[PDB]
Amino acid sequence: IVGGYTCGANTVPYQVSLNSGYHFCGGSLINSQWVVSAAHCYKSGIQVRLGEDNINVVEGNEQFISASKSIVHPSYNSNTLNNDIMLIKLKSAASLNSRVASISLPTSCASAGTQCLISGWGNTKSSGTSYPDVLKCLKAPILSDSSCKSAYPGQITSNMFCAGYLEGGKDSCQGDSGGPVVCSGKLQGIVSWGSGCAQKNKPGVYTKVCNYVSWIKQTIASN
Ligand SMILES: N=C(N)c1ccc(O)c(Oc2cc(C(=O)O)cc(Oc3cccc(-c4ncc[nH]4)c3)n2)c1
Ligand SMILES: [Ca+2]
Ligand SMILES: [Ca+2]
Repeated sequence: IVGGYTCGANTVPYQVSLNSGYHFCGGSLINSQWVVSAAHCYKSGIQVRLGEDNINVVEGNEQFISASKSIVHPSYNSNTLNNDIMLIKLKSAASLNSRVASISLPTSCASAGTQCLISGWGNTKSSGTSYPDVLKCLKAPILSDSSCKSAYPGQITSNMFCAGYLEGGKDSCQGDSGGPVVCSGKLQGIVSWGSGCAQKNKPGVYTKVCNYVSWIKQTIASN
């Protein structure tokens, strides 16, 4: 996250860190046994870290649980990043408390202009590299589809939305992938891709969650 602020320990209780010996992607807890992340974050041997603030310090409210099953969306296309969403089932149920909570699925899509909260442990520099140890937050509006498509001709599908600022300076970035985009209390997006970070006229691109609720609900119920 570029140009955001320190969230504060456990202010985003549904935020998950995917670890394979190090942090490599964010995720969202949707219930005691399931996590939603981006398909491009798929790896074998994932450990889900819940209740995290500083990812390099054991602060006391963490739960570390291995993944038993990973399910990449059936139509995920690694070339276009169309349908960039995956579900991760935990080995054992997480213990929900004030620091570890689930986020609800939307009952409808959100309008352009709606303010969202994006969070992650990704790079905080526009051009350069600096990774934070603590969770970073950013408030950003969903952009009109026409501005999204104008920034990335021929690359935006109906399963994607842009959020951010056209003027640059504030965005998600490498390390934030798979992380939540919450608008009006519902998970509306997943950090997917971009062109650089916080660059002018290059907003962040996010998986549009509202198109996947029946797939999510049906998949979890059968696994
Ligand atoms: N500014 C952001 N909001 C943002 C969010 C997450 C990131 O990881 C990110 O940074 C990057 C970094 C690269 C890279 O170094 O190769 C690729 C990428 O997008 C890709 C990667 C792979 C494919 C594509 C692609 N294919 C066709 C459309 N887009 C884009 N995103 C930026
Ligand atoms: Ca801390
Ligand atoms: Ca920690």
